[PDB]
Amino acid sequence: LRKLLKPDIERERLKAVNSIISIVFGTRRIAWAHLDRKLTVLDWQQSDRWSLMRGIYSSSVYLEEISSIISKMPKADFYVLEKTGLSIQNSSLFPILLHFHIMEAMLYALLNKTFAQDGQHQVLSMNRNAVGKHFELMIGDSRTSGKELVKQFLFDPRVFFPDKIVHYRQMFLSTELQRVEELYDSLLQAIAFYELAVFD
Amino acid sequence: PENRFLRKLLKPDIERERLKAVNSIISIVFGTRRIAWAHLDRKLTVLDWQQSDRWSLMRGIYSSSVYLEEISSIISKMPKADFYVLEKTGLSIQNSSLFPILLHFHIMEAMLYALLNKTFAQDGQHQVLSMNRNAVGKHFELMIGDSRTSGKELVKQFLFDSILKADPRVFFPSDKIVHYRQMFLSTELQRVEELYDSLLQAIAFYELAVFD
Amino acid sequence: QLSGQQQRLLAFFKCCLLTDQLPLAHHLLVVHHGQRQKRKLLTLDMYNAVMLGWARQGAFKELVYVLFMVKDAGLTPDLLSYAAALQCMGRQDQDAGTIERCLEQMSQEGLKLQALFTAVLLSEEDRATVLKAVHKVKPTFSLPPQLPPPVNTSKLLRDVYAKDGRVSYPKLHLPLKTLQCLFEKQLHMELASRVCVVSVEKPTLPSKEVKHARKTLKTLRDQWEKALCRALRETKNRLEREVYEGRFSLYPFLCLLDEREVVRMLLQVLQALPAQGESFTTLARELSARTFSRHVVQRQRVSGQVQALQNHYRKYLCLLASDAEVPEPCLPRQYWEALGAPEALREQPWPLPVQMELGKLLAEMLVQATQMPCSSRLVPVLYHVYSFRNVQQIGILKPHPAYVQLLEKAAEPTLTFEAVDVPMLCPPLPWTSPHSGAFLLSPTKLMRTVEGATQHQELLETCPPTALHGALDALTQLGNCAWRVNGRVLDLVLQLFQAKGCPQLGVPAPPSEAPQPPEAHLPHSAAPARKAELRRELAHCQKVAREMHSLRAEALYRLSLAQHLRDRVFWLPHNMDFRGRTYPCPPHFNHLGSDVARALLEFAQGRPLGPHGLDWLKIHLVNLTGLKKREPLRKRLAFAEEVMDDILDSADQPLTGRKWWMGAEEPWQTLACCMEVANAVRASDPAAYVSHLPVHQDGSCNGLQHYAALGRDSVGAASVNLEPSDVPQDVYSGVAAQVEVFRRQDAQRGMRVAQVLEGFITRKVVKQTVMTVVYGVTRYGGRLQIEKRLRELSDFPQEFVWEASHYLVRQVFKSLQEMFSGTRAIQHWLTESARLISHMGSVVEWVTPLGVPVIQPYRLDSRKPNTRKQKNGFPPNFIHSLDSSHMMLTALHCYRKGLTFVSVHDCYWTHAADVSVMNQVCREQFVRLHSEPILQDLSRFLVKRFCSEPQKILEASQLKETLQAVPKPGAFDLEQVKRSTYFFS
DNA sequence: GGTCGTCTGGCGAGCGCGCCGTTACACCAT
RNA sequence: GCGGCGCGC
DNA sequence: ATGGTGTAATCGCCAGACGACC
Ligand SMILES: Nc1ncnc2c1ncn2[C@@H]1O[C@H](COP(=O)(O)CP(=O)(O)OP(=O)(O)O)[C@@H](O)[C@H]1O
Repeated sequence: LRKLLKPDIERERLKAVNSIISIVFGTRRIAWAHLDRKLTVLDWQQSDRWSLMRGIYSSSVYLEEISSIISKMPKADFYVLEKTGLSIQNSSLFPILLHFHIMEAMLYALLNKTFAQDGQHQVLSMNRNAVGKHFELMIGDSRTSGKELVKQFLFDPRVFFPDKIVHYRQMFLSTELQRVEELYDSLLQAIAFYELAVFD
Repeated sequence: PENRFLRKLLKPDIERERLKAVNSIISIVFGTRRIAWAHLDRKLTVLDWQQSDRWSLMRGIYSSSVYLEEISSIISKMPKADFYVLEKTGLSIQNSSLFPILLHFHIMEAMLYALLNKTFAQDGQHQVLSMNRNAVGKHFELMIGDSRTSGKELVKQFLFDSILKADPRVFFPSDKIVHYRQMFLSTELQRVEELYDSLLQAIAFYELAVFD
Repeated sequence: QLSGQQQRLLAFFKCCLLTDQLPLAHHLLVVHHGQRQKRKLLTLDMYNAVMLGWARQGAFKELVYVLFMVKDAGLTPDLLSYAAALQCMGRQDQDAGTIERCLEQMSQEGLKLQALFTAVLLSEEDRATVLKAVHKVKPTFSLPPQLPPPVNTSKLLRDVYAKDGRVSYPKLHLPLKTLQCLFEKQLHMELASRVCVVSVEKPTLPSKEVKHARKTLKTLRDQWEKALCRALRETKNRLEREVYEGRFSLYPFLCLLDEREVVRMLLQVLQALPAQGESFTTLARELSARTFSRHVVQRQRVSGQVQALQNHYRKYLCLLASDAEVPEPCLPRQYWEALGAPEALREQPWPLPVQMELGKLLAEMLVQATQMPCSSRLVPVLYHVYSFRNVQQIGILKPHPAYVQLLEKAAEPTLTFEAVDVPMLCPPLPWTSPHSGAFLLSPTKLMRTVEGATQHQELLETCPPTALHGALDALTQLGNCAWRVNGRVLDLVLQLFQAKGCPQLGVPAPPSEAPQPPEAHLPHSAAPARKAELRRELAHCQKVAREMHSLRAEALYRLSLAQHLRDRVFWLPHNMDFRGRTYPCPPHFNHLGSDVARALLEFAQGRPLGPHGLDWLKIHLVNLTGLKKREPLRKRLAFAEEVMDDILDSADQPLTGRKWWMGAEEPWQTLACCMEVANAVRASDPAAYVSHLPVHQDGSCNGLQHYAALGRDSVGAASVNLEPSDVPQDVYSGVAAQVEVFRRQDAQRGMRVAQVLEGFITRKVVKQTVMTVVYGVTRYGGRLQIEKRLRELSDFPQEFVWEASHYLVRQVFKSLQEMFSGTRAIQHWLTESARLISHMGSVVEWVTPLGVPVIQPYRLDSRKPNTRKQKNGFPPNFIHSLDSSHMMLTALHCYRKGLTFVSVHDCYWTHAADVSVMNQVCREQFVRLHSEPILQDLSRFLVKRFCSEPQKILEASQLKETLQAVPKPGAFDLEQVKRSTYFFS
């Protein structure tokens, strides 16, 4: 899967996976989702307190924020980060694009807790437009929102939300007018990863 | 006012009690093609001083897996120390043409803050700090105009002056001095700036913050 | 097979030969011969070099020692070794028995004495010494006689080199002694490479502060010179002590030049260094290139080539001189070769590591050897700064800001040029080889190439000798034209330049006149829009100020060179590009430039106007005005007659009158023409007036003209004026009319796109696209050309112009397909052939019909061809070879009639009396170039060249299917171009 | 590793000449 | 040799 | 005048590689 997954990975190790963390980051918020092999969502969360993108880049503050965010996350066998697809030629995208790489870089260094010994990659990145073409959210060259798709999924469904599903429904009804897309994109990215990579 | 000078010199806020009671540091200076580091004791002795020059980085794409592999390979050779000093460049986001370098400088540092700062999850205290290069150049009088100049002559004075003189800044051990002089003499046609900036930053940290 | 250190040692030994340091090279040779691990690097070339040096010196015992060392090594002696031995025997006379035994031993090895005498790089003196030795041994041996030079027997070039035809070759207007002293001036100017020219910027009054700054500069420069001398002396001493031990060093390379010359070159490089510095490697490369060039120039005065060149140039000047007559008139190159020929030699460059090491050593010497006071202990001037340049980190030599401050204060009024970027003060040497040529002492190249491109000059050196004689002679003839400065135009240009210049005419403005950002009263933090617009205004003002400063710098350089060349006669040598198009060697001041450069230049020789000179001057003036471009010549002349008052007023009062000449497209050339016409009309006899002004005849579009000629298209030729007509036919007006016809048909669909565009069809919209069809423009680029022109005009939509642009591109392309069909057939065939050749893995190569080989250099990063560039460049490059062939034929046939002919591509310039004759030569050679089958000869050459490989037989057949399908010719005869009045006009 | 149907990023008018400059801007300070 | 401009065909 | 300084936010076609088969 060279075109779908950016790091090279063996398919045999891809097939034998238990649960995956899917992480989506934006300028102001982080969201992630813990989803297992049986397509049942174990966790789905986003954080509001960010304290970054205030005009001063500082690696210590980034380290503190990513450490605090990672401390909440449960353990899994693979961490799927998004790929934004922006180009280095566009100057106006410079203040944002840098942020993504920084947030990507630490997320490779902080989450590969055993890379020093074994030398195996536990964190992967998958292309966004492939997910959009799979879910048919691509109108023209730009992906559309996924609020309708996640409302249809949660309300033989692809995702099997559990006892805890009432809390997820309360979160979904909680200020849905707010510009939150990372929470939807993490879940749909996890579903797309489980469909394209380990299935069929 | 002294704390203001240390805040201008050092990016992460570190209390004076831990800065005064250090024992050993590693100074690291990296560039597009090369990285260099130097390890110094409280009594200033260069236990090792090393260079890495062959990289797959800064060739086209910006893939973070290759960055992680290369940084892990470099860090594996590095010994342990109390503090890890890193160089801070004057590049800003305003200069768009220099953005491909700046991106690079923001990736490696992001890994060097992550991989080197072990036990940060438990302790919660910083162990990697960034030091401005202009302040070091002003301390060593290497600043002409707004451009910092090379310090090859100062390092040559440090290394090849075998006379005792009066109060030397740095001590080179007798066992490793021959290899140090060989490395200095080998890279004379091609100047390796990081190999000099690492030692200069180590001395500047041991004088401006420690032994203040 | 050659290692880097082996190249270092070979260059060391060659430099020791050049600097006459044989004992030192002998010491290094024996110390490397002592150790067994070092002898693997040693090569027979090194032994032959040391043998040749000892032979030139005259030491037989050391020569025998080197033979003993070669025998101990076990190598086989070479023929050049025996030639050096014979040279040593000749120089130091000995008994004939030993030399006879040496010849017998050489004969036992199977070597041939003829192979010793010829095909060896040894100089004429060495050959003479070897011949003396052989004559001492065997007087029966003699060299074969020298054959007479071959004559080119090409069909197109037969009339140029025919002895039976009557010839009247032109002659210069200057006597012999004047040409001799001009030769002396040029030799003394080229011996010292730098040339100092007084600036044309208005000077500043010298205050006391500027005089103090100049005195401090002089004292500092004296101390710097002495310090550089001491540093160079101690460096030479330590490097010699290094060579005494068994190690390689650069001591002979530092001994290559005199100490004073090296110090002067270093001081010049220090002076030329900008405020913000340049990369260390660039300075090293410039230092190495400059010291190599100075060695090449200064070696000849020691070796005595300067005196031989002086004598042979003095003998050769009789052909060009007015008061001297040769026994039989001939071409300048044939006269140069008929006399004694000074043997110019191709020079072998040093290896790149040696060049870089020498440059870095000299730059380090400059850095360490120069100190200044801060104004107080001494501090260095130059420092190493690691800074970001382009997208990469690099080291930079940066000077002290005090040095920059002292350079800015008390500004020097002088500028520095090289001896190769200034026009020649003497008539140029004839072009006799791809390497020998125009400049007296500086090395020359026939074809301009990028760095590292040696295929162009290697394919040019394997052709038959006669093939380039058509081109070289033309390149000589274009070099023999004598130029001068107009003078009256230069005064007005300098008057406008030194004051606030007029940018409408083409004179840049001073930085004081540059705009400034508006004053700000509102706080920046009050509104983001206010600070944003202030920042944008500042960033625009800085950019336009930088552009104005660059333009003023270019104008200052050009006008300073023109002022230097005032009241003196100069010659512009010419070379070629890789396709055969000719360009002048001096880049700044030449006739291939803007209005000012073309108006400053006049002919040194003058010719009487004659019966029809004034009419041609008037037609040239009307052509330069541009008011009558679609009118016949008679109406142009009538317009010239009815506007004579404006011409006289402009000539008498250029800047304090009605200023009519400013309304023309080319105002400076228009003013020159008005002055020239004013003097002629006011003369006693208009016919007897002597005119120096060049008259220009141009063609509409050589791309479509040559494509029509190749395809013999009946309807294309009418458009491109290849068929006789009373009124000139413009391609742009015709294509615009066809496009407007297509828009009327759109009424069927009634599209909004059509009806908004109905009024605004114009020649201006389609002119750029029709002139760029020749260069293989795509529909996207045609859109990017039409959309701009739509943007300036106030079209009805003013938005969704994207929809309007695509339809216009499609209709202009359909109209140009119906107007030009054979043209696009030939372009498609050429593109397909280029694609199929590039896919097989080779670059496209073709021979110009005058015999010049052309190879297309585009390649990827033993590299692979760039298929896209090779595919998209062949149809434009092929036409330019045809244009240069016709231009060279016109030059070579105008020279036989005593005509002063110069060419700025597509434009032929000559005296006003000699225009009509040139027009015949312009047309009669167009019919003779295209009478011969160009396309079928090209097809046969391409088949023979690119389909002779036994491998890939299927691909070979696929290539031959396309290559042997030339487009079918049409039905327009090519012999009626001779009656076309507007072919070239 | 060799090959075929495809698809997906990329370049979109040829030669040849030049100049100038390589974080920017208001403040500070003088 | 990489950016901003200008010129000629 | 000079000189140092403390700050950041809408085309549309072509040539070389990708996956399955060998
Ligand atoms: N053969 C050519 N190829 C490419 N560009 C050319 C060209 N001839 C001229 N140009 C460029 O096109 C510009 C405008 O051409 P013009 O100055 O209008 C002379 P023209 O092309 O013959 O139009 P005309 O027939 O109305 O005189 C020139 O200034 C020059 O930069």
